Amino acid sequence: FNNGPVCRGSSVNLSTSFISGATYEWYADAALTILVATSQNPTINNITTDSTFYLVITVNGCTSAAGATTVVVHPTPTTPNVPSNI
Amino acid sequence: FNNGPVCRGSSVNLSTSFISGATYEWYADAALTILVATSQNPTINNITTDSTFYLVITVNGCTSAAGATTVVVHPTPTTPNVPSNI
Repeated sequence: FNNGPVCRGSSVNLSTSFISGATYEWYADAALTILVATSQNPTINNITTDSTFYLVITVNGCTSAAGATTVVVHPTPTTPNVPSNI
Repeated sequence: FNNGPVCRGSSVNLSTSFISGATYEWYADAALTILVATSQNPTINNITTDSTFYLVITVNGCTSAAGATTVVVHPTPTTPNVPSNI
């Protein structure tokens, strides 16, 4: 689970349930090659574009299929309307 | 894992996963000669240049190969543009 829409440049508090006997590993890559965190509820910083995360749980030596979420970054609001030169 | 880019002169909150039965040792030297901390999540102060840290875990008397991270210090921002003498 993500922390809702993320304003561009901000942070994500990712979260999972607690599994006894588990080691948690988080990956940026779907191929599980790029590791971003090793904790139950990591914080990922500077998210500017939509990006996904993969979660692998190792329990008593065996590994689960990666779970996953999607972090959606709100749109950049409209440039405001200001009068012509004075 | 480091705490992101570190503004020159500031601090780093280093972190690792938790290992039952482990003693944690952190080293500044790659040769594991200079010891900076003995804790799971130490704070290292006054980092001014890019510098690396090595992590050794001792479990039930046996020692792991050191893991490692890199602390990258942001650039010093540009000196601002101010008008000529008035």
